[PDB]
Amino acid sequence: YQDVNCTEVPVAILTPTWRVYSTGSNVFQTRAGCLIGAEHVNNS
Amino acid sequence: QVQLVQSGAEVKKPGSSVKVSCKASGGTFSSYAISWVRQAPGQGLEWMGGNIPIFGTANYAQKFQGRVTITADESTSTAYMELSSLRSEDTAVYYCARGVGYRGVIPLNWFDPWGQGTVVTVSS
Amino acid sequence: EIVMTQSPATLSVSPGERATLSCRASQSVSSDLAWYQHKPGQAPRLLIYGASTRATGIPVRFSGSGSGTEFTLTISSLQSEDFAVYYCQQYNNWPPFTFGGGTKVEIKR
Amino acid sequence: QCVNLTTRTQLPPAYTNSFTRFFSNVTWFHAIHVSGTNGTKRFDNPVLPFNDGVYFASTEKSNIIRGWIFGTTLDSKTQSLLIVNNATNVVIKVCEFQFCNDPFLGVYYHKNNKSWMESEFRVYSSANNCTFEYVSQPFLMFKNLREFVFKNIDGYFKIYSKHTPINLVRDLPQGFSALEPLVDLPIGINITRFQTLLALHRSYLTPGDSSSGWTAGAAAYYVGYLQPRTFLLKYNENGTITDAVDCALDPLSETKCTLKSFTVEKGIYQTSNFRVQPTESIVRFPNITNLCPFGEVFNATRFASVYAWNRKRISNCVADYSVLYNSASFSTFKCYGVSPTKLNDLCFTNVYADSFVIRGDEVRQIAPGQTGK
Amino acid sequence: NSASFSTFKCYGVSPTKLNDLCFTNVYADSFVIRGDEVRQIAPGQTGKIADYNYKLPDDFTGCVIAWNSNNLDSKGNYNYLYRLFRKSNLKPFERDISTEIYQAGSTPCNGVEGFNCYFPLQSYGFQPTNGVGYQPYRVVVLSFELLHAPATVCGPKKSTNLVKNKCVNFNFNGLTGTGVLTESNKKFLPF
Ligand SMILES: *[C@@H]1O[C@H](CO)[C@@H](O)[C@H](O)[C@H]1NC(C)=O
Ligand SMILES: *[C@@H]1O[C@H](CO)[C@@H](O)[C@H](O)[C@H]1NC(C)=O
Repeated sequence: YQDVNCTEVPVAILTPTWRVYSTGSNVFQTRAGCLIGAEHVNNS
Repeated sequence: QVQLVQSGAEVKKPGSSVKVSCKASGGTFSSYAISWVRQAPGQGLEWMGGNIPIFGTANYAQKFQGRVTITADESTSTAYMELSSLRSEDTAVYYCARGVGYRGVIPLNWFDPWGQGTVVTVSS
Repeated sequence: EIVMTQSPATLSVSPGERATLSCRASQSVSSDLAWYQHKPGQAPRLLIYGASTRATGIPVRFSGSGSGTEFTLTISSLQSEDFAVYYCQQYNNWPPFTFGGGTKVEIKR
Repeated sequence: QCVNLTTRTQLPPAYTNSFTRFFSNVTWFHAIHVSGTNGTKRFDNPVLPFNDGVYFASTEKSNIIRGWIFGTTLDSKTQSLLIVNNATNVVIKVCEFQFCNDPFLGVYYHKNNKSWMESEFRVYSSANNCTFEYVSQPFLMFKNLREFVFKNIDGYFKIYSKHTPINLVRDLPQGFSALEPLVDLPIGINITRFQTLLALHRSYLTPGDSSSGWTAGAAAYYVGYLQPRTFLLKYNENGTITDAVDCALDPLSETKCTLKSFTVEKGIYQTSNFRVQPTESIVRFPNITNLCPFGEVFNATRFASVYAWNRKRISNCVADYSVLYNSASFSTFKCYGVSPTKLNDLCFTNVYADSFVIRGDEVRQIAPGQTGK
Repeated sequence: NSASFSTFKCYGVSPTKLNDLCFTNVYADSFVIRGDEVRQIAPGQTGKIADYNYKLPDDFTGCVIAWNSNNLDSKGNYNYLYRLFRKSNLKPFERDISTEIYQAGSTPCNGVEGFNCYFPLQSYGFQPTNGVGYQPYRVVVLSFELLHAPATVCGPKKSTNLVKNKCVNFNFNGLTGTGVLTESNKKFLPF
């Protein structure tokens, strides 16, 4: 999501399948938003 | 070799409720379907209703809803019928028929193999 | 609510003769009819079920016949103890069941 | 000949999972609950909500289900759609009727015999002025199952059919098919929550084992109910349908929906947009301070005559119409062109007030188009 | 062709093309309004009947036929009733029959026309003594769509034999186009 601060993405859009992509430990914050379903690896 | 035992004669005052129970022993009580038939002087035989054999429910009849309630217990193998709202013509003798054996699918209104008969009278 | 009637109201048959009972209904009662015998001081006892097959253990004197809405009951042997009140019940529905007026078996004299 | 069997306790959840027939939950009403190893079965087909479209499944190897009924509560108050199965015919009886709570059909183990099997269906106690007349070819012919989808859009009930012989699966484990051809029956109805209809073709007078010794019931009807999705389906050669890809099943399928294609190349894609919606609705105005001087026209010491009626002008203030209308003191209020519920949103330049004294018979003459004293 | 109709105005389609189109469905409505109330029948009008009793969609396809009926509805007649208002504004084409009165204040009147409660049934006044604009009019409204099931309903014209390998104006269920009619080996479906 783009420029949200991501604290409102569960309510930004419903579907129970989409509920997995809204709340959980798989949330990481970027400067462009937050990427859901990604793990922040320290490698590059 | 199937025998049916009904409750004894009782006298109920007006405005009260009386429960009549018929017990079946020595036969397939679970596969039986009890019914209620009352005969009074000055009129022909009347059937208040019966229990469905296949499904099982208090299938009432016309002009009988809200007056007679019938419940059947599989464990006790006894059916009790309760006139509540108790008038003079309601006093009769009730008969029980559990072995419904003349009909198609879901036999009802057996009018056969009647019980001993319980006498109920209403008086002040 | 079907309507059924039983005729005659009173029948006087001497012992050892044949007693005939006629039954009728307002609907098709070819395979839906109930015959029972009742006595004073006791509950009614079934005699013929379906107007075509006799109950097990019943006397062989009692018999039934007829087709459609009309049914005929005939007794080959007449007995004093067998003389009682007989009625026909309508079973067109499953609901409400409407029994007939009934008949009184009298002794001819 | 109507019998009641509504005394039963069905499963509370009654939930089953379907993979793709997307990936939603369909009710699993059973209507056959044997109480242990010995007991009497209970039949229960309660009226389920329509929810703007319903999909029903048969899953019967002996054609236990003989159609469906639909409409309002069916108490001789509104038209109700009907569908029944004859020997070799199709019956549609969409009309007004007041039948029993539990519909039933007639079955007495019609085996190979001299055609003396008695049957009687009790599903229509009464019949009003019918408005349906249509007969179609009946459908009667290692597993056997079928399904149909009904949808009323007030112009035509575009029904479906799933006569394909689904087998080698417990109950719809993975359905790689999509077919919905059926004859439409255009009628004008206001069909409310509908209900099913089953035939009790399980009674046998010569069973080897007691307590429902037959092979199966089998009134296992699956109903499930619908949603206004926008699933994208692609055509197929010979006019069939290959598969069905939804636009809101999961984020991956939304990419296929916005790209108008099935395959997706590796990369990033934009599908739609998100926006949080407002929760309340607020309207603000400056504070109400300078009320109109209405005391001079409601508590005047003296009034005027007919020919010398006084004129009162009220302006440059605020007039609360709610307190004046909700006073519980007047008995006559009639006018044309405006309504009390529309007085809350309207403004005029000036308001004129007049008062006078009239007689008992001089009250009905104040109306345009009438003459009097 | 008949000149017995004094009110024939519709904007959805043109009357001259009614013999060259197929409707696939026809809806006929019957109701009685006043002489000056004929302006309220066109879709999207300002007033009372068009917004509170009979609301027509903005995208409408159909024609309205109206004619004078003063010689059959004038005695006056009090069998023409209509409701005035209700709770709020809802979606068009809602039908309900009830004798429930309308309450707008705070006192919950139950079937009594007391304080702030009135009897919803109101009747018009039709008499021969009234002038133009108050005569009773019988208005019949026709409507139809285009995108539905197979038509099976078309105009009075008769079919023409097919010709192939020639640019002709084909007419299949009411659509007009120019093209070449050729045999196709595609296997369609029975619906
Ligand atoms: C990356 O290294 C930092 C060092 O402080 C650590 O806090 C963080 O948890 C690491 N992230 C991983 C291992 O994913
Ligand atoms: C389409 O139909 C043709 C002829 O009817 C057949 O040969 C072909 O296999 C069909 N294709 C499919 C995918 O069923």
